[PDB]
Amino acid sequence: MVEVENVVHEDFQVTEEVKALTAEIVKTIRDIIALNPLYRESVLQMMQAGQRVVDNPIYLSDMGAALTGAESHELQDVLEETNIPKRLYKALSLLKKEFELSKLQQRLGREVEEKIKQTHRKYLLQEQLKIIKKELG
Amino acid sequence: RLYKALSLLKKEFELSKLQQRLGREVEEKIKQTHRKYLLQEQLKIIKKELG
Amino acid sequence: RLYKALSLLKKEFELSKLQQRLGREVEEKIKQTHRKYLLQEQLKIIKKELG
Amino acid sequence: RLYKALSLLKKEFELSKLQQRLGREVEEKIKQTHRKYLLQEQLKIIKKELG
Amino acid sequence: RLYKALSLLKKEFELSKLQQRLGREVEEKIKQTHRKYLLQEQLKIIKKELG
Amino acid sequence: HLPLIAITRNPVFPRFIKIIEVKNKKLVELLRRKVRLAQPYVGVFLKRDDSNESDVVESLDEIYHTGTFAQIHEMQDLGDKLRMI
Amino acid sequence: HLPLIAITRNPVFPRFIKIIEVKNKKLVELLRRKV
Amino acid sequence: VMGHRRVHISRQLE
Repeated sequence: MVEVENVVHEDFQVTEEVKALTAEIVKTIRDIIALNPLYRESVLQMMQAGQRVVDNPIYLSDMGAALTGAESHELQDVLEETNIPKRLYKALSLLKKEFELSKLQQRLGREVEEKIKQTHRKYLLQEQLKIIKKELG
Repeated sequence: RLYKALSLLKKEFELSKLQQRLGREVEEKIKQTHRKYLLQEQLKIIKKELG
Repeated sequence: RLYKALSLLKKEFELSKLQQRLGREVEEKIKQTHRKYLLQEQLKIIKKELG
Repeated sequence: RLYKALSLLKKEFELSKLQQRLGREVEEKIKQTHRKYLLQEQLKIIKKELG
Repeated sequence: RLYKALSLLKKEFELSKLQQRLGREVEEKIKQTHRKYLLQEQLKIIKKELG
Repeated sequence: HLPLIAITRNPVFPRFIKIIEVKNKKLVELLRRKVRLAQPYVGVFLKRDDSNESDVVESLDEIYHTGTFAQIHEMQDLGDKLRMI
Repeated sequence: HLPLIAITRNPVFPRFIKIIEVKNKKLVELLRRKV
Repeated sequence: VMGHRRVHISRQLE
C-alpha cells in the first residue's frame, strides 16, 4: 500500500509569544497531576521547559494529551486538526473538558464527606447530653 | 487585680478542662461500643468459615 | 540598566496581560457553548454509572 | 560552697513550699463555692447547645 | 585475589546451599506432621474463642 | 502489505509506550513471521465507531487510514502468549 | 585557566541557585580534578 | 551552581 510521511508541522518564523501558551499547558497539566494524581511526577521532573531540550514541542503536546481521559473518537478528532494552534486548541479544550468532570468529582466527594461529618457531629453533642443527664441524677 | 485576673483564668480553666475530659470520655464510649462489635464480627466470621 | 529592566518589565507584562486577556476570550468562546452541553454531560455521567 | 548551696536550696524550697501551701489554701477557699454552681454551669452548657 | 575471592564465594555459597537443604529437609520432616494436627489447631481456636 | 493488527481495545497514544494483549494466537504467528527480517517493524492504528471483531477481519475499512509505524522492542509473554510492546 | 563549561541551555541568574546536568560524560573527569 | 562573584574578562582567548 502506498504511503507518505505526512508529518505536517508548519510554524511561523517568529517563535516568541507562541511558547506563552505552552506555559499554560504545562501549568494546567501540573494541576491535573496535582489535583487528579494519575501518574508519578518524576517523569515531569525529567523534562523541564527551562532546559530547552524539548526539540519536539509537538511531541510534548501529544504527551500532555496522553494524560487526557477523552474518548478514542475525540483523540481521532484531535488528529483531524491540521493547523498547529487549532490542534493545541483542541487538546486544551479536551484538558478543560477533563478538568470539569474531575473537579466535579472532587467537589462531590468533599461535599458528601462533610455531609457525613454534619450527620455524626450533632449526634456527638446529643451523646454528651444523654450522658450528662445519666450521671447528674 | 492580679488575684482576680488569675481567678478568672482558673474560672475559664475549669470549664475548658471539663469539656475536654467529657469529650474524651464520650469518644472512648464510642470505641467501647463498636470494638466489642468488632470482636463479635470476628466471632461471626470464624463461625461462617468453619461451623 | 534600571530603566531598561523596567521597560523589559513593561513589555513582558504587556505580553502576559494580552495573553491572559486573549486566553480569557478564548475561554469565554468555549463558554459560549450552552449549559445544555454540561447537563448532557451529566446525563451521560449518569448513564455511565447506570451500567 | 556546698553548705551554701544546701542552705540556699533550703531557702528556695521553703519559699516554694509556702507558695504551694498558700495556693492550696486559696484553691480550697475557691472550692468552698458549692457544687451547685458547677452543676448550674453544666445546666447552662445544656442550654447553649447546637441543637 | 579474584581466584581466592571466587573460591570463597563458592565455598560460602555451598554453606548457604547445604544449610538451606538441611533446613528444607528438616522442614519436610515437620511437614510429615499430619494435616489433622492443623485442623485440630483450628478446632482448638474455636473453643479458645467460644468462651 | 501485512494483515491489519487486531488492536482489540488497546489505545496507543503518540509518544507514550504501551502494551498490547490480544487473546487470539494468530498474531503470534505473524510476529514470528517478522522476526527473520533484519529491520522488523510494526504499525499502530485506532478503531472506528461500533467495534466488531467479526468486521475487523472481514472488511479493512473499520480501521482508520491513519497509522503510526514504529519498530518493535522486545517480547515478554510472562503469563499470556502475546504481550507485545 | 580552566576549559569553558558546557552550559547546555541553563541560565543561572545572579544569587539564584541552579543545577547543571550536561549530557557529555567528559566533564565528570574535570569534576574529579577540582575536588 | 550559584551567582556570587561577577566578572567581565577583557579577552577570554588569552
